[PDB]
Amino acid sequence: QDLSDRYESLNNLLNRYSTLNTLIKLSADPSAINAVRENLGASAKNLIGDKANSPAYQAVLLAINAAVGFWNVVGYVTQCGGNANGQKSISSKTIFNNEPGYRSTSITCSLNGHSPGYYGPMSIENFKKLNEAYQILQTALKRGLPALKENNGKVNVTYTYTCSGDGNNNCSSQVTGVNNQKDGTKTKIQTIDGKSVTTTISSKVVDSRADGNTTGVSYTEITNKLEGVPDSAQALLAQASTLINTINNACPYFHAFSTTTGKICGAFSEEISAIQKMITDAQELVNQTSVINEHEQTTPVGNNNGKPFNPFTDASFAQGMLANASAQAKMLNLAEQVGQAINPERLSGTFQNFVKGFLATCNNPSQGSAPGTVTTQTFASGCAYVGQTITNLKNSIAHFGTQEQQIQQAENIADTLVNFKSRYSELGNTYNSITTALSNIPNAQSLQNAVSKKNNPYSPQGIDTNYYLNQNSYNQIQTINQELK
Ligand SMILES: CC(=O)N[C@H]1[C@H](O[C@@H]2[C@@H](O)[C@H](O)O[C@H](CO)[C@@H]2O)O[C@H](CO)[C@@H](O[C@@H]2O[C@@H](C)[C@@H](O)[C@@H](O)[C@@H]2O)[C@@H]1O[C@@H]1O[C@H](CO)[C@H](O)[C@H](O)[C@H]1O[C@@H]1O[C@@H](C)[C@@H](O)[C@@H](O)[C@@H]1O
Repeated sequence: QDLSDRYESLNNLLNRYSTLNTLIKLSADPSAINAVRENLGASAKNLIGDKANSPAYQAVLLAINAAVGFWNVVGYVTQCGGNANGQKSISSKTIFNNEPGYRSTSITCSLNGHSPGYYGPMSIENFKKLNEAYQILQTALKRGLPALKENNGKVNVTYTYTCSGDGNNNCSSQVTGVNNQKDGTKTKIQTIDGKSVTTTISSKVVDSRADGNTTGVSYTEITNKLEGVPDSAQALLAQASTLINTINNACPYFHAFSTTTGKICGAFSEEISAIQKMITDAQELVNQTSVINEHEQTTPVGNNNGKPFNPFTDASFAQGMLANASAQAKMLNLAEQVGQAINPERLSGTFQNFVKGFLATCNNPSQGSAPGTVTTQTFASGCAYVGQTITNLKNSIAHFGTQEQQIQQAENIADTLVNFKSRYSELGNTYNSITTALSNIPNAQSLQNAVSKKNNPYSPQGIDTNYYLNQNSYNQIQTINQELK
Protein backbone atom coordinates (compact mmCIF):
# COMPACT_ATOMS: atom_id res chain seq x y z
CA GLN A 1 0.00 0.00 0.00
CA ASP A 2 0.88 3.69 -0.20
CA LEU A 3 1.01 3.86 3.63
CA SER A 4 3.51 1.01 4.08
CA ASP A 5 5.91 2.98 1.88
CA ARG A 6 5.50 6.08 4.07
CA TYR A 7 6.23 4.08 7.24
CA GLU A 8 9.14 2.21 5.71
CA SER A 9 10.74 5.46 4.44
CA LEU A 10 10.22 7.17 7.84
CA ASN A 11 11.65 4.18 9.83
CA ASN A 12 14.70 4.18 7.62
CA LEU A 13 15.19 7.97 7.97
CA LEU A 14 14.82 7.65 11.81
CA ASN A 15 17.52 4.93 11.71
CA ARG A 16 19.78 7.14 9.64
CA TYR A 17 19.15 10.18 11.84
CA SER A 18 19.96 8.26 14.98
CA THR A 19 23.20 6.89 13.48
CA LEU A 20 24.30 10.26 12.20
CA ASN A 21 23.52 11.80 15.62
CA THR A 22 25.74 9.15 17.18
CA LEU A 23 28.50 9.87 14.63
CA ILE A 24 28.44 13.53 15.53
CA LYS A 25 28.67 12.72 19.26
CA LEU A 26 31.44 10.17 18.77
CA SER A 27 33.36 12.72 16.67
CA ALA A 28 33.22 15.27 19.52
CA ASP A 29 34.56 12.84 22.19
CA PRO A 30 38.34 12.26 22.21
CA SER A 31 38.12 9.12 24.41
CA ALA A 32 35.91 7.47 21.71
CA ILE A 33 38.06 8.76 18.84
CA ASN A 34 41.20 7.35 20.62
CA ALA A 35 39.75 3.86 21.11
CA VAL A 36 38.80 3.73 17.35
CA ARG A 37 42.28 4.97 16.42
CA GLU A 38 43.86 2.34 18.58
CA ASN A 39 41.70 -0.37 16.92
CA LEU A 40 42.69 0.96 13.55
CA GLY A 41 46.43 0.74 14.27
CA ALA A 42 45.92 -2.77 15.61
CA SER A 43 44.18 -3.89 12.39
CA ALA A 44 46.96 -2.37 10.34
CA LYS A 45 49.41 -4.47 12.36
CA ASN A 46 47.37 -7.48 11.66
CA LEU A 47 47.04 -6.85 7.90
CA ILE A 48 50.75 -5.94 7.43
CA GLY A 49 52.42 -7.89 10.21
CA ASP A 50 50.64 -11.19 10.30
CA LYS A 51 50.58 -14.13 7.86
CA ALA A 52 48.00 -16.85 8.39
CA ASN A 53 45.42 -14.34 9.71
CA SER A 54 45.94 -11.47 7.22
CA PRO A 55 43.71 -11.47 4.18
CA ALA A 56 46.35 -9.25 2.56
CA TYR A 57 49.04 -11.86 3.00
CA GLN A 58 46.82 -14.68 1.80
CA ALA A 59 45.74 -12.73 -1.32
CA VAL A 60 49.36 -11.95 -2.32
CA LEU A 61 50.30 -15.58 -1.71
CA LEU A 62 47.34 -16.74 -3.78
CA ALA A 63 48.23 -14.52 -6.73
CA ILE A 64 51.81 -15.79 -6.70
CA ASN A 65 50.78 -19.48 -6.27
CA ALA A 66 48.25 -19.28 -9.16
CA ALA A 67 51.01 -18.17 -11.54
CA VAL A 68 53.55 -20.77 -10.48
CA GLY A 69 50.82 -23.40 -10.50
CA PHE A 70 49.61 -22.42 -14.01
CA TRP A 71 53.11 -23.03 -15.37
CA ASN A 72 53.38 -26.34 -13.54
CA VAL A 73 50.21 -27.43 -15.31
CA VAL A 74 50.97 -26.38 -18.88
CA GLY A 75 54.79 -26.27 -19.05
CA TYR A 76 55.21 -29.88 -20.13
CA VAL A 77 53.17 -29.38 -23.36
CA THR A 78 54.61 -26.05 -24.30
CA GLN A 79 57.06 -26.11 -27.21
CA CYS A 80 60.35 -24.35 -27.09
CA GLY A 81 63.52 -24.42 -29.09
CA GLY A 82 65.83 -22.68 -31.48
CA ASN A 83 69.09 -20.75 -31.18
CA ALA A 84 69.93 -17.32 -29.72
CA ASN A 85 68.10 -14.20 -30.79
CA GLY A 86 65.00 -16.29 -31.44
CA GLN A 87 66.41 -18.01 -34.52
CA LYS A 88 65.37 -21.27 -36.09
CA SER A 89 67.76 -24.12 -35.43
CA ILE A 90 68.70 -27.42 -36.99
CA SER A 91 69.85 -29.42 -33.91
CA SER A 92 69.77 -27.38 -30.68
CA LYS A 93 68.74 -29.21 -27.51
CA THR A 94 68.58 -26.81 -24.51
CA ILE A 95 67.46 -28.23 -21.21
CA PHE A 96 66.36 -26.21 -18.15
CA ASN A 97 66.72 -28.00 -14.81
CA ASN A 98 64.24 -27.86 -11.92
CA GLU A 99 61.32 -27.41 -14.40
CA PRO A 100 58.06 -29.48 -14.53
CA GLY A 101 58.78 -31.49 -17.66
CA TYR A 102 57.02 -34.66 -18.93
CA ARG A 103 58.10 -37.36 -16.45
CA SER A 104 61.18 -35.23 -15.62
CA THR A 105 62.55 -32.48 -13.38
CA SER A 106 63.71 -30.65 -16.52
CA ILE A 107 62.05 -29.19 -19.58
CA THR A 108 63.76 -29.89 -22.92
CA CYS A 109 63.56 -27.21 -25.63
CA SER A 110 64.22 -29.17 -28.77
CA LEU A 111 61.91 -27.94 -31.48
CA ASN A 112 64.18 -27.74 -34.53
CA GLY A 113 63.29 -26.54 -38.01
CA HIS A 114 60.72 -23.88 -36.98
CA SER A 115 61.26 -20.23 -36.26
CA PRO A 116 60.51 -19.32 -32.65
CA GLY A 117 57.56 -16.96 -32.06
CA TYR A 118 53.81 -16.50 -31.78
CA TYR A 119 52.00 -19.86 -32.34
CA GLY A 120 55.51 -21.39 -32.73
CA PRO A 121 58.20 -22.65 -30.26
CA MET A 122 59.06 -20.29 -27.44
CA SER A 123 62.47 -18.78 -28.13
CA ILE A 124 65.22 -19.57 -25.71
CA GLU A 125 65.48 -15.87 -24.89
CA ASN A 126 61.84 -16.02 -23.55
CA PHE A 127 62.30 -19.39 -21.87
CA LYS A 128 65.36 -17.93 -19.99
CA LYS A 129 63.17 -15.07 -18.69
CA LEU A 130 60.28 -17.36 -17.79
CA ASN A 131 62.59 -19.89 -16.10
CA GLU A 132 64.48 -17.24 -14.06
CA ALA A 133 61.13 -15.84 -12.73
CA TYR A 134 59.96 -19.38 -11.96
CA GLN A 135 63.17 -20.32 -10.05
CA ILE A 136 63.02 -17.10 -8.02
CA LEU A 137 59.38 -17.73 -7.11
CA GLN A 138 59.81 -21.40 -6.28
CA THR A 139 62.88 -20.66 -4.12
CA ALA A 140 61.07 -17.82 -2.28
CA LEU A 141 57.98 -19.96 -1.74
CA LYS A 142 60.00 -22.94 -0.35
CA ARG A 143 61.61 -20.66 2.21
CA GLY A 144 58.33 -18.79 2.91
CA LEU A 145 57.07 -15.31 2.09
CA PRO A 146 57.64 -12.57 4.63
CA ALA A 147 54.81 -10.48 6.03
CA LEU A 148 53.86 -7.40 4.08
CA LYS A 149 55.78 -5.12 6.50
CA GLU A 150 59.19 -6.76 5.78
CA ASN A 151 59.98 -5.28 2.36
CA ASN A 152 63.76 -5.87 2.41
CA GLY A 153 64.04 -9.66 2.87
CA LYS A 154 66.41 -11.43 0.46
CA VAL A 155 66.92 -14.89 -0.97
CA ASN A 156 69.71 -16.53 -2.88
CA VAL A 157 68.68 -18.41 -6.04
CA THR A 158 70.68 -20.85 -8.18
CA TYR A 159 69.65 -22.53 -11.41
CA THR A 160 71.26 -24.50 -14.25
CA TYR A 161 70.57 -25.29 -17.89
CA THR A 162 72.52 -27.19 -20.60
CA CYS A 163 73.15 -26.92 -24.39
CA SER A 164 73.94 -29.91 -26.67
CA GLY A 165 73.72 -30.62 -30.36
CA ASP A 166 75.72 -29.37 -33.33
CA GLY A 167 75.32 -25.60 -33.78
CA ASN A 168 73.63 -24.84 -30.39
CA ASN A 169 74.77 -21.30 -29.47
CA ASN A 170 72.46 -20.67 -26.49
CA CYS A 171 75.38 -21.35 -24.10
CA SER A 172 78.13 -19.56 -26.04
CA SER A 173 80.44 -17.03 -24.33
CA GLN A 174 78.85 -14.37 -26.60
CA VAL A 175 75.46 -15.12 -25.12
CA THR A 176 76.42 -15.86 -21.47
CA GLY A 177 79.13 -13.16 -21.07
CA VAL A 178 81.74 -15.55 -19.65
CA ASN A 179 85.45 -15.29 -20.48
CA ASN A 180 85.72 -18.96 -21.70
CA GLN A 181 82.87 -21.40 -22.48
CA LYS A 182 84.80 -24.57 -21.46
CA ASP A 183 85.56 -23.18 -18.05
CA GLY A 184 84.46 -19.67 -17.37
CA THR A 185 82.75 -17.13 -15.15
CA LYS A 186 81.12 -13.72 -15.35
CA THR A 187 79.79 -11.65 -12.45
CA LYS A 188 77.56 -8.60 -12.91
CA ILE A 189 75.18 -6.32 -11.03
CA GLN A 190 71.66 -7.13 -12.18
CA THR A 191 68.60 -4.99 -11.42
CA ILE A 192 65.53 -6.88 -10.14
CA ASP A 193 62.49 -4.80 -9.20
CA GLY A 194 64.62 -1.70 -8.78
CA LYS A 195 67.15 -3.52 -6.54
CA SER A 196 70.77 -4.43 -7.27
CA VAL A 197 71.51 -8.11 -7.13
CA THR A 198 74.91 -9.81 -7.71
CA THR A 199 74.81 -12.44 -10.41
CA THR A 200 77.43 -15.09 -10.98
CA ILE A 201 77.36 -16.98 -14.27
CA SER A 202 79.46 -20.14 -14.62
CA SER A 203 80.11 -22.17 -17.73
CA LYS A 204 81.69 -25.52 -18.28
CA VAL A 205 81.83 -28.11 -21.03
CA VAL A 206 81.36 -31.78 -20.06
CA ASP A 207 82.86 -33.96 -22.79
CA SER A 208 80.87 -37.01 -24.02
CA ARG A 209 83.62 -39.33 -22.65
CA ALA A 210 84.03 -37.56 -19.25
CA ASP A 211 83.62 -39.63 -16.05
CA GLY A 212 80.04 -39.53 -14.74
CA ASN A 213 78.45 -38.46 -18.02
CA THR A 214 75.68 -40.99 -18.89
CA THR A 215 74.25 -38.99 -21.86
CA GLY A 216 76.61 -39.95 -24.67
CA VAL A 217 77.13 -36.35 -25.80
CA SER A 218 79.19 -33.34 -24.98
CA TYR A 219 77.23 -30.50 -23.40
CA THR A 220 77.74 -27.03 -21.94
CA GLU A 221 76.31 -26.44 -18.45
CA ILE A 222 75.49 -22.91 -17.37
CA THR A 223 74.93 -22.03 -13.73
CA ASN A 224 73.25 -18.76 -12.71
CA LYS A 225 73.58 -17.73 -9.02
CA LEU A 226 71.68 -14.67 -7.92
CA GLU A 227 72.60 -13.34 -4.42
CA GLY A 228 70.37 -10.90 -2.55
CA VAL A 229 67.20 -11.29 -4.69
CA PRO A 230 64.33 -9.33 -3.16
CA ASP A 231 61.56 -11.51 -1.67
CA SER A 232 59.04 -8.83 -0.79
CA ALA A 233 55.38 -9.01 -1.75
CA GLN A 234 56.04 -6.33 -4.37
CA ALA A 235 59.07 -8.09 -5.83
CA LEU A 236 57.50 -11.51 -5.99
CA LEU A 237 54.32 -10.19 -7.63
CA ALA A 238 56.61 -8.54 -10.21
CA GLN A 239 58.13 -11.97 -10.87
CA ALA A 240 54.69 -13.58 -11.06
CA SER A 241 53.81 -10.83 -13.57
CA THR A 242 56.91 -11.53 -15.64
CA LEU A 243 56.14 -15.26 -15.62
CA ILE A 244 52.51 -14.98 -16.79
CA ASN A 245 53.10 -12.11 -19.26
CA THR A 246 56.13 -13.84 -20.82
CA ILE A 247 53.90 -16.83 -21.44
CA ASN A 248 51.24 -14.57 -23.01
CA ASN A 249 53.75 -12.52 -24.98
CA ALA A 250 55.46 -15.61 -26.45
CA CYS A 251 52.07 -17.34 -27.04
CA PRO A 252 53.71 -20.68 -27.94
CA TYR A 253 52.56 -23.75 -29.78
CA PHE A 254 51.57 -26.67 -27.56
CA HIS A 255 50.96 -30.32 -28.45
CA ALA A 256 49.08 -32.66 -26.01
CA PHE A 257 41.89 -30.24 -21.19
CA SER A 258 39.24 -28.95 -23.65
CA THR A 259 41.95 -28.37 -26.39
CA THR A 260 45.05 -30.62 -27.16
CA THR A 261 46.93 -28.63 -29.88
CA GLY A 262 47.14 -24.92 -30.37
CA LYS A 263 48.66 -21.88 -28.80
CA ILE A 264 48.90 -21.41 -25.01
CA CYS A 265 47.57 -17.88 -25.00
CA GLY A 266 44.43 -19.12 -26.80
CA ALA A 267 43.43 -22.39 -25.33
CA PHE A 268 44.23 -20.96 -21.82
CA SER A 269 43.08 -17.35 -22.29
CA GLU A 270 40.51 -17.53 -19.52
CA GLU A 271 43.04 -18.77 -16.96
CA ILE A 272 45.63 -16.18 -18.01
CA SER A 273 43.04 -13.46 -17.75
CA ALA A 274 42.11 -14.41 -14.20
CA ILE A 275 45.75 -14.75 -13.05
CA GLN A 276 46.80 -11.34 -14.56
CA LYS A 277 43.84 -9.72 -12.75
CA MET A 278 44.84 -11.44 -9.48
CA ILE A 279 48.42 -10.17 -9.75
CA THR A 280 47.20 -6.64 -10.55
CA ASP A 281 44.74 -6.53 -7.67
CA ALA A 282 47.42 -7.91 -5.35
CA GLN A 283 49.88 -5.24 -6.52
CA GLU A 284 47.32 -2.50 -5.93
CA LEU A 285 46.66 -3.96 -2.47
CA VAL A 286 50.35 -3.92 -1.67
CA ASN A 287 50.48 -0.27 -2.91
CA GLN A 288 47.90 0.61 -0.19
CA THR A 289 50.47 -0.41 2.39
CA SER A 290 52.46 2.73 1.91
CA VAL A 291 49.38 4.94 2.68
CA ILE A 292 48.77 2.97 5.83
CA ASN A 293 52.40 3.30 6.96
CA GLU A 294 52.48 7.02 6.30
CA HIS A 295 49.45 7.79 8.46
CA GLU A 296 50.02 6.10 11.78
CA GLN A 297 47.38 6.06 14.54
CA THR A 298 49.69 5.91 17.64
CA THR A 299 49.24 9.48 18.99
CA PRO A 300 46.13 10.29 21.05
CA VAL A 301 44.00 13.17 19.84
CA GLY A 302 42.43 15.91 21.81
CA ASN A 303 44.15 18.72 23.55
CA ASN A 304 46.09 17.67 26.59
CA ASN A 305 46.03 20.96 28.47
CA GLY A 306 42.35 21.50 29.36
CA LYS A 307 41.03 23.05 26.09
CA PRO A 308 37.80 21.29 25.16
CA PHE A 309 38.06 19.40 21.90
CA ASN A 310 36.61 21.43 19.05
CA PRO A 311 35.91 19.25 15.98
CA PHE A 312 35.93 22.31 13.71
CA THR A 313 39.48 23.25 14.59
CA ASP A 314 41.24 20.49 16.49
CA ALA A 315 40.93 17.70 13.93
CA SER A 316 43.86 18.12 11.58
CA PHE A 317 44.71 14.40 12.22
CA ALA A 318 41.40 13.27 10.65
CA GLN A 319 42.65 13.46 7.05
CA GLY A 320 45.46 10.93 7.83
CA MET A 321 43.04 8.76 9.77
CA LEU A 322 40.62 8.73 6.79
CA ALA A 323 43.40 7.93 4.29
CA ASN A 324 44.51 5.05 6.56
CA ALA A 325 41.08 3.58 7.16
CA SER A 326 40.09 3.91 3.45
CA ALA A 327 43.29 2.24 2.41
CA GLN A 328 42.64 -0.70 4.81
CA ALA A 329 39.06 -1.05 3.38
CA LYS A 330 40.56 -1.04 -0.07
CA MET A 331 43.05 -3.79 0.88
CA LEU A 332 40.10 -5.98 2.07
CA ASN A 333 38.04 -5.34 -1.03
CA LEU A 334 41.02 -6.25 -3.27
CA ALA A 335 41.86 -9.38 -1.28
CA GLU A 336 38.29 -10.53 -1.75
CA GLN A 337 38.59 -9.84 -5.50
CA VAL A 338 41.76 -11.96 -5.73
CA GLY A 339 39.80 -14.84 -4.11
CA GLN A 340 36.66 -14.45 -6.23
CA ALA A 341 38.68 -14.58 -9.50
CA ILE A 342 39.78 -18.16 -9.01
CA ASN A 343 37.36 -19.73 -6.52
CA PRO A 344 35.87 -22.80 -8.24
CA GLU A 345 32.44 -22.21 -6.60
CA ARG A 346 32.09 -19.09 -8.78
CA LEU A 347 33.27 -20.60 -12.04
CA SER A 348 31.77 -22.88 -14.65
CA GLY A 349 32.77 -24.84 -17.73
CA THR A 350 36.29 -25.52 -18.79
CA PHE A 351 37.64 -22.80 -16.46
CA GLN A 352 36.12 -24.51 -13.43
CA ASN A 353 37.56 -27.85 -14.54
CA PHE A 354 41.01 -26.36 -15.10
CA VAL A 355 40.97 -24.92 -11.58
CA LYS A 356 39.49 -27.86 -9.66
CA GLY A 357 41.20 -30.63 -11.66
CA PHE A 358 44.62 -29.20 -12.39
CA LEU A 359 45.57 -25.87 -10.83
CA ALA A 360 44.37 -26.72 -7.36
CA THR A 361 45.99 -30.19 -7.14
CA CYS A 362 49.44 -31.69 -6.77
CA ASN A 363 50.68 -34.99 -8.24
CA ASN A 364 53.92 -34.94 -6.13
CA PRO A 365 54.15 -37.98 -3.78
CA SER A 366 54.08 -37.26 -0.02
CA GLN A 367 51.74 -33.97 4.95
CA GLY A 368 52.35 -33.13 1.27
CA SER A 369 55.61 -32.04 -0.33
CA ALA A 370 56.96 -28.60 0.67
CA PRO A 371 56.22 -25.57 -1.51
CA GLY A 372 58.64 -25.13 -4.40
CA THR A 373 59.13 -28.87 -4.97
CA VAL A 374 59.42 -30.10 -8.57
CA THR A 375 59.34 -33.93 -9.16
CA THR A 376 58.99 -36.19 -12.22
CA GLN A 377 55.21 -36.18 -11.50
CA THR A 378 54.56 -32.41 -11.05
CA PHE A 379 53.53 -31.93 -14.67
CA ALA A 380 49.83 -31.16 -15.28
CA SER A 381 49.14 -30.23 -11.64
CA GLY A 382 49.68 -26.86 -9.88
CA CYS A 383 51.70 -28.08 -6.88
CA ALA A 384 51.60 -24.63 -5.40
CA TYR A 385 49.10 -25.05 -2.60
CA VAL A 386 46.49 -23.26 -4.63
CA GLY A 387 43.43 -25.16 -3.21
CA GLN A 388 44.44 -24.59 0.39
CA THR A 389 45.42 -20.91 -0.25
CA ILE A 390 41.92 -20.25 -1.64
CA THR A 391 40.57 -21.77 1.55
CA ASN A 392 42.93 -19.87 3.87
CA LEU A 393 42.08 -16.64 2.02
CA LYS A 394 38.24 -17.12 2.40
CA ASN A 395 38.74 -18.02 6.02
CA SER A 396 41.06 -15.11 6.85
CA ILE A 397 38.50 -12.70 5.31
CA ALA A 398 35.67 -14.24 7.37
CA HIS A 399 37.75 -14.12 10.55
CA PHE A 400 38.80 -10.48 9.84
CA GLY A 401 35.20 -9.32 10.55
CA THR A 402 36.19 -7.75 13.85
CA GLN A 403 38.79 -5.51 12.10
CA GLU A 404 36.49 -4.92 9.17
CA GLN A 405 33.90 -3.42 11.51
CA GLN A 406 36.60 -1.30 13.24
CA ILE A 407 37.87 -0.09 9.86
CA GLN A 408 34.34 0.95 8.97
CA GLN A 409 33.95 2.80 12.26
CA ALA A 410 37.22 4.69 11.74
CA GLU A 411 36.28 5.59 8.13
CA ASN A 412 32.90 6.93 9.37
CA ILE A 413 34.35 8.93 12.26
CA ALA A 414 37.27 10.28 10.29
CA ASP A 415 35.02 11.31 7.38
CA THR A 416 32.79 13.08 9.86
CA LEU A 417 35.73 15.00 11.37
CA VAL A 418 37.26 15.92 8.02
CA ASN A 419 33.84 17.17 6.98
CA PHE A 420 32.40 18.17 10.37
CA LYS A 421 30.36 21.27 9.42
CA SER A 422 28.88 19.52 6.47
CA ARG A 423 28.00 16.29 8.39
CA TYR A 424 26.42 18.36 11.18
CA SER A 425 24.26 20.17 8.59
CA GLU A 426 23.25 16.80 7.12
CA LEU A 427 22.02 15.73 10.55
CA GLY A 428 19.84 18.91 10.68
CA ASN A 429 18.71 18.29 7.10
CA THR A 430 17.73 14.69 7.93
CA TYR A 431 15.78 16.13 10.86
CA ASN A 432 13.96 18.50 8.47
CA SER A 433 13.03 15.66 6.12
CA ILE A 434 11.68 13.56 9.01
CA THR A 435 9.57 16.49 10.24
CA THR A 436 7.92 16.59 6.75
CA ALA A 437 7.41 12.81 6.54
CA LEU A 438 5.79 13.04 10.00
CA SER A 439 3.51 15.90 9.11
CA ASN A 440 2.24 13.77 6.16
CA ILE A 441 1.02 10.65 7.93
CA PRO A 442 -2.68 10.06 9.02
CA ASN A 443 -4.24 10.79 12.44
CA ALA A 444 -0.70 10.56 13.83
CA GLN A 445 -0.68 13.60 16.12
CA SER A 446 0.91 11.72 19.04
CA LEU A 447 3.95 10.76 16.87
CA GLN A 448 4.96 14.34 15.96
CA ASN A 449 7.41 14.47 18.91
CA ALA A 450 9.41 11.57 17.42
CA VAL A 451 12.35 13.97 16.76
CA SER A 452 12.96 17.29 18.44
CA LYS A 453 15.81 19.73 18.85
CA LYS A 454 17.11 22.46 21.18
CA ASN A 455 19.45 25.41 20.83
CA ASN A 456 22.59 25.39 22.97
CA PRO A 457 24.55 28.66 22.57
CA TYR A 458 27.12 27.49 25.21
CA SER A 459 28.70 24.41 23.52
CA PRO A 460 32.51 24.69 23.85
CA GLN A 461 32.54 22.52 20.68
CA GLY A 462 30.52 24.68 18.21
CA ILE A 463 27.60 22.21 18.64
CA ASP A 464 24.86 24.79 18.96
CA THR A 465 21.92 22.46 18.31
CA ASN A 466 21.02 19.24 20.23
CA TYR A 467 19.05 16.59 18.36
CA TYR A 468 16.78 14.09 20.06
CA LEU A 469 14.81 10.94 19.31
CA ASN A 470 11.64 10.06 21.29
CA GLN A 471 11.96 6.37 22.02
CA ASN A 472 8.18 5.73 22.47
CA SER A 473 7.18 7.31 19.18
CA TYR A 474 10.02 5.55 17.43
CA ASN A 475 8.89 2.17 18.76
CA GLN A 476 5.30 2.73 17.74
CA ILE A 477 6.50 3.80 14.29
CA GLN A 478 8.58 0.68 14.05
CA THR A 479 5.61 -1.57 15.03
CA ILE A 480 3.21 0.07 12.62
CA ASN A 481 5.79 -0.31 9.87
CA GLN A 482 6.35 -4.06 10.56
CA GLU A 483 2.57 -4.70 10.79
CA LEU A 484 2.32 -4.08 7.04
CA LYS A 485 1.73 -6.65 5.70
C1 LIG B 1 78.70 -30.42 -31.41
C2 LIG B 1 79.47 -30.68 -30.15
O1 LIG B 1 78.88 -30.92 -29.07
N1 LIG B 1 80.81 -30.61 -30.23
C3 LIG B 1 81.65 -30.87 -29.06
C4 LIG B 1 82.35 -32.25 -28.99
O2 LIG B 1 81.61 -33.51 -28.93
C5 LIG B 1 80.53 -33.94 -29.74
C6 LIG B 1 80.20 -35.32 -29.18
O3 LIG B 1 79.04 -34.99 -28.47
C7 LIG B 1 79.63 -36.36 -30.13
O4 LIG B 1 79.72 -37.66 -29.53
O5 LIG B 1 80.29 -36.19 -31.37
C8 LIG B 1 79.98 -35.00 -32.11
C9 LIG B 1 80.53 -35.09 -33.54
O6 LIG B 1 79.52 -35.56 -34.42
C10 LIG B 1 80.50 -33.77 -31.30
O7 LIG B 1 81.68 -33.20 -31.80
O8 LIG B 1 83.18 -32.30 -27.82
C11 LIG B 1 84.27 -31.39 -27.90
C12 LIG B 1 85.28 -31.62 -26.78
O9 LIG B 1 84.58 -32.05 -25.64
C13 LIG B 1 83.66 -29.99 -27.82
O10 LIG B 1 84.70 -29.09 -28.03
C14 LIG B 1 85.12 -28.24 -26.94
O11 LIG B 1 84.31 -27.26 -26.27
C15 LIG B 1 84.23 -26.12 -27.14
C16 LIG B 1 83.32 -25.01 -26.60
C17 LIG B 1 85.68 -25.64 -27.54
O12 LIG B 1 86.34 -25.15 -26.43
C18 LIG B 1 86.60 -26.75 -28.08
O13 LIG B 1 87.87 -26.24 -28.41
C19 LIG B 1 86.61 -27.85 -27.02
O14 LIG B 1 87.39 -28.92 -27.49
C20 LIG B 1 82.68 -29.76 -28.99
O15 LIG B 1 82.07 -28.51 -28.86
C21 LIG B 1 82.19 -27.71 -30.04
O16 LIG B 1 83.52 -27.30 -30.35
C22 LIG B 1 83.64 -26.48 -31.52
C23 LIG B 1 85.11 -26.27 -31.87
O17 LIG B 1 85.53 -27.60 -32.11
C24 LIG B 1 82.89 -25.20 -31.32
O18 LIG B 1 83.51 -24.58 -30.21
C25 LIG B 1 81.42 -25.54 -31.01
O19 LIG B 1 80.77 -24.37 -30.62
C26 LIG B 1 81.28 -26.49 -29.84
O20 LIG B 1 79.92 -26.87 -29.64
C27 LIG B 1 79.32 -26.17 -28.52
O21 LIG B 1 79.77 -26.67 -27.29
C28 LIG B 1 79.42 -28.01 -27.05
C29 LIG B 1 80.10 -28.48 -25.75
C30 LIG B 1 77.90 -28.20 -26.98
O22 LIG B 1 77.34 -27.55 -25.84
C31 LIG B 1 77.32 -27.68 -28.31
O23 LIG B 1 75.90 -27.73 -28.28
C32 LIG B 1 77.79 -26.26 -28.56
O24 LIG B 1 77.26 -25.77 -29.78
